[PDB]
Amino acid sequence: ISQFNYKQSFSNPTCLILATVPHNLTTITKPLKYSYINKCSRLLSDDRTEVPQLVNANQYSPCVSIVPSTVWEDGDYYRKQLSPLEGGGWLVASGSTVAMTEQLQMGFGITVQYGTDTNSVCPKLKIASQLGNCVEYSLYGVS
Amino acid sequence: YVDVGPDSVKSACIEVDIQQTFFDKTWPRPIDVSKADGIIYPQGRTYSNITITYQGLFPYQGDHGDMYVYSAGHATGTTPQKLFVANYSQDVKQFANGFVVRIGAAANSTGTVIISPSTSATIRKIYPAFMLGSSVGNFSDGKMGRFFNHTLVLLPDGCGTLLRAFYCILEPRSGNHCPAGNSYTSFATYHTPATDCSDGNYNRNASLNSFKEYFNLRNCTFMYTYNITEDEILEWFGITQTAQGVHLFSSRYVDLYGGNMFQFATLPVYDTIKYYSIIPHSIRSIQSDRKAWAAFYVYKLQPLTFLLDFSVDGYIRRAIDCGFNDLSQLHCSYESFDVESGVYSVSSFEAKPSGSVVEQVECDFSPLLSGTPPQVYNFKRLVFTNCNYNLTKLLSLFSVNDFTCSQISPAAIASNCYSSLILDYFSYPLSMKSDLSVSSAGP
Amino acid sequence: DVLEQDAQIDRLINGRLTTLNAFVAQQLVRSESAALSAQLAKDKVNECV
Amino acid sequence: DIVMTQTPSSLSASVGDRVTITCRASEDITSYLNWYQLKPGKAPMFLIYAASSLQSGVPSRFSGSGSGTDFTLTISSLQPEDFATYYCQQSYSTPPTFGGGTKVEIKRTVAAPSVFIFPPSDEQLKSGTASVVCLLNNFYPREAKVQWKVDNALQSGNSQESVTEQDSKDSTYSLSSTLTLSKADYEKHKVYACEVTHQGLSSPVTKSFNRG
Amino acid sequence: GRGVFQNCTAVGVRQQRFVYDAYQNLVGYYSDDGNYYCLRACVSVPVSVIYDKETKTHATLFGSVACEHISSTMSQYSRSTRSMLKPVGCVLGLVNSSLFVEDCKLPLGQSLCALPDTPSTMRLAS
Amino acid sequence: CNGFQKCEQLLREYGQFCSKINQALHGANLRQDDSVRNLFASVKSSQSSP
Amino acid sequence: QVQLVQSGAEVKKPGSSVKVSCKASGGTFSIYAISWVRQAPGQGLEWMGGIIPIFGTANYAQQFQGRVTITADESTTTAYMELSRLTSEDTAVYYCARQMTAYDYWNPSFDYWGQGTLVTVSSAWSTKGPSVFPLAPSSKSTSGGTAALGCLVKDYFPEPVTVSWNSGALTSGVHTFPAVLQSSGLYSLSSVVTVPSSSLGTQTYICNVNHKPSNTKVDKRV
Repeated sequence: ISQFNYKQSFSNPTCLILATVPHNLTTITKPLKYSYINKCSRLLSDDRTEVPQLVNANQYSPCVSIVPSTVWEDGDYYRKQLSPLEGGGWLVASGSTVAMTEQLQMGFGITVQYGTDTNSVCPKLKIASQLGNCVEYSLYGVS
Repeated sequence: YVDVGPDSVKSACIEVDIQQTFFDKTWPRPIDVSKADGIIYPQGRTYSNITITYQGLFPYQGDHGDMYVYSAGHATGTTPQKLFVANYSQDVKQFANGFVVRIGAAANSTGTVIISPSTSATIRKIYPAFMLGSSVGNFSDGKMGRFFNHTLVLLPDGCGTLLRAFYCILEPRSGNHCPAGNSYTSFATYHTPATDCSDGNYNRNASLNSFKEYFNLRNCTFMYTYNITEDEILEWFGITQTAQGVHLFSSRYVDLYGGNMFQFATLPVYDTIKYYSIIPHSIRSIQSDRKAWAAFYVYKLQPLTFLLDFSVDGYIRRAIDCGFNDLSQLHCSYESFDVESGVYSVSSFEAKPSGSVVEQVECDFSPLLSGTPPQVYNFKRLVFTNCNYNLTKLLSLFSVNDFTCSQISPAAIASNCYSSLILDYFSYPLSMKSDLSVSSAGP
Repeated sequence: DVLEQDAQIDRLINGRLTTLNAFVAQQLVRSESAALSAQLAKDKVNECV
Repeated sequence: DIVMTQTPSSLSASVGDRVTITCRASEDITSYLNWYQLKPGKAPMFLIYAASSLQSGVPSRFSGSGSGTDFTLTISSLQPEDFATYYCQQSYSTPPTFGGGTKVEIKRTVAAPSVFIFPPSDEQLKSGTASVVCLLNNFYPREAKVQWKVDNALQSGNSQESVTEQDSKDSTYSLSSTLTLSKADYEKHKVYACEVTHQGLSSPVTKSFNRG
Repeated sequence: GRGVFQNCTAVGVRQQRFVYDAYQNLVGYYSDDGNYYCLRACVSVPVSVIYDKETKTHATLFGSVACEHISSTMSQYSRSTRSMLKPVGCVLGLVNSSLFVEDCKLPLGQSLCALPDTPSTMRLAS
Repeated sequence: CNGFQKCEQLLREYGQFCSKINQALHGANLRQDDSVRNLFASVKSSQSSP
Repeated sequence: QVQLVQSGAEVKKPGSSVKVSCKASGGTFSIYAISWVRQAPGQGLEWMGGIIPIFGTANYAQQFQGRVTITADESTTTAYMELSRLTSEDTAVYYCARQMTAYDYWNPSFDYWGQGTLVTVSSAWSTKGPSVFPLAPSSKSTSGGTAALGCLVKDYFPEPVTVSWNSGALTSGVHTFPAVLQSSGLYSLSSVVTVPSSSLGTQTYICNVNHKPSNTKVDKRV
């Protein structure tokens, strides 16, 4: 799953949260089975050798498009002939299926951008205003 | 997934003509860092007076780029009805990341309408249309430019006073002059001046009318509309495909005069788009009222380190591409636009490889796959020497439950050339597969 | 592999950086010593020669 | 794309006879039709531009009439120069489609065809290909049907039809039909005949030659 | 590894096909199986930027000798300014700057070599 | 840095350190040139018999 | 006045590019638009492309797009048409027709037309001397007073060819039949002459066939 599905960008702060809500998420539907891409590979036109393509960090793999949103069965293989612009050859995607748990479990990867200056994400809460020309800039995102 | 307008209805696509020779006359537009043309502008922080070097997606200096020009309709003298389009639909190209577009480079200038070279019409403001998509395939007719993958379409409306961004997959239409239909010359967009651009009236339905004839849009997960000032002068438009999604950058809002680019809007697309396709747009008009419009120029975006000069006004009027010149490399190093006269060492030339020379029976893996396998403690080791080995076939023969390579690349083991090959085979439990390691705390 | 290569290249470039930092420092010490020697040479030419 | 169809593929009229030609249009062509006169061995000549105005250097007898879907070309008096192919092309659309064409035939004289059959010479027999020539001469109607019966069996494909250009003195046509047979096929056959049915001819005449 | 082979005298026991010289770099002895051929390391030309701020004129310089073999805009040399490149008498290098050097000229100027002196008006003083 | 492009991108993060080292060496070479000029100037300016 | 001169008729093998040249004499070559239109039997006249020399931009029919290149040279005042991947369907007579209006390619009226150039495709076929087959005089051949005999030119390639009777002495009763394509692909034409049987006895009717490409002249008794 880290190698061919979701990989957090190391440069951004990385957080992984795994959580299950049994009754709170009534609106959320139950997927038939959890689906992940086991192996993603690209086949050369000669067919002498096939080279696997690892997923880029936080990216949608080209092989992902051939795979349906939910993999039909474990070990399923999806093959398409590549266009001449795509360089020819075939694209092979392998996916596995895990039976849905009684209570849905969802994994969350959170990266908080400390890059740009236009905006800020914080919690909520005259002291806080400009009557305090003494110490402490404490602004939207920079304290 | 809601649709603003009704689906198949009205009439089939108007007859269209491809005239590539008339198009692509070519007017040189090199992008210049010194005039700060096309500069992305660091979205992070801001600087006044201070000059700093920042690494970000940036266009290379001196890049002419790709020029696409829209043209008027066939304009039969009796009837303005009838349309013609360029081959930009079959001009799909692949961009690794990022997009830069220059619009209205020479607006309000003497020009000749593309449809009739003899006819001359003053250059007028116009807005580009594109349908970026990850995968490109041949059409049923066999013409290149059919996107199986989900696509985002940007379409100007009301003579470019409005812009529409919709994430809808295109679907071919059986009607003649349409993609599913046979004998269809090209796929593009059409506009009507009488209703869409009537004075005091702008039609949002103009985008729907183009969809009504050319193609049916499906799975419209995201639909967005942005107003356009359309004052007169035109600046730059930028699309960046970040991991989170596509980002829309509009130069006019932050500074109409400056030409600096800022991120006006954000659109969330999980899919990463690899191919960019331009949809030709043509407006039918009478020969007397034929309109000529400025060409829009497309530039590639590449990660580059750029020295940026920030004015007291806080707008970058000057930039340096460190990669472009040896003097530019010196300017980037010093971090100063001007350097005192001197002789300075710079990166040396490197030889280009030519006249390749290769120095190079069949290692047998049959004992490993034959007989009764040994227990893990009593491992069996096979040594291969003086033989050429193909490891790709071995990997195909046996599915690998766990693959871990230490101090070596998994791809490298198959093709690397070395003194000798060592192979081992033993029986391993799935439960103890986790326990097995090159080094482990477990005994 | 990309992960192994990133670590190996980063270690090599960091290790090379320390060696040139030592090299520039030694060159600066030698250049200062040469400048003092050049002043002595001027004096030798001015007086003995 | 607009398609233009000419109502008369061919017509026959004497000199001094009014000729009317009708052009049919799939789509409206208000006033965008061009008429071209083609005579074999020379370039086609412009006659009417827009189907409303006579081209300069073109005789007054040629006339342009009609609008939109229906257009008409009228010649007040037929002339020897007038007996040439006529084409109507739409100027409304970017790809122009020419008309099927109109052919004019002189009716000055009507002549019944003369039919003769000639056996192949010895060199044809030695070559291995034997051609029998059936000649039809002086037939005023252009339309004619020629069939070959050998041993009371019809022949097709091997038979070919070649016709001379109009004499223009009697307005008559001369046609030669050649039948080709392999030496084994030709030798076994004893009867070779060409049977022709002609509109001008009162009764179909068959010319038959016995082998040897 | 990049290598150039020229005829050389046979050296080494011949038990191993590789000869090294106190370093990971390889002498590449006997590159040809049939005959001994000494290998060579990658060969490159240095570039020096001669620039005058007021003149705003830039020049290209080479090390030791460039007149005998190297040529302007050579296909073999991959990196010049990392984008585009930028015919004179042989000296310390084949300067892109031309005009050439007069036998007698003012001594004071931008540092360069034993005889070449760099002025401003591109010029090559001696 | 190695000749490979991948090293050059990694070099960009540490590029400022490399630029400072190059500038320091450039200062040293210019100082050596100035010292050489001063030495020879002191020997010169004396009338010489042929 | 503008005079349009087409190139001499040429035969080009399939898969070989063919160039057809039309030369304009007098008038203004640059302002006028020259459009190439071809006549194919059973297909009629079809416009292929239209070009204006000063602009240098050539419109092309969608079906012919990517197969036809049209270039006009101001110095020679000549319009050149290039066709590739020639096929039996492609073979046609090409006419250079100049629009009376200088511009307006979309609405086209042609005041002047070229004489035309005919191009044919040859597959594994080469020019060779023609075989002439005379018609033997016989009772079947003789009809009443006049017996008609003709020499059939056969196995000839390139050029219409010239056939004369009695070395051109006999120009009366001669019938000329158009050359036709055999399975061999060599053109064959018939030249029957209607003459009295008594005249055939009194005068020897030799038939002369001249082949321009092979430069061979053959005279034989018919």
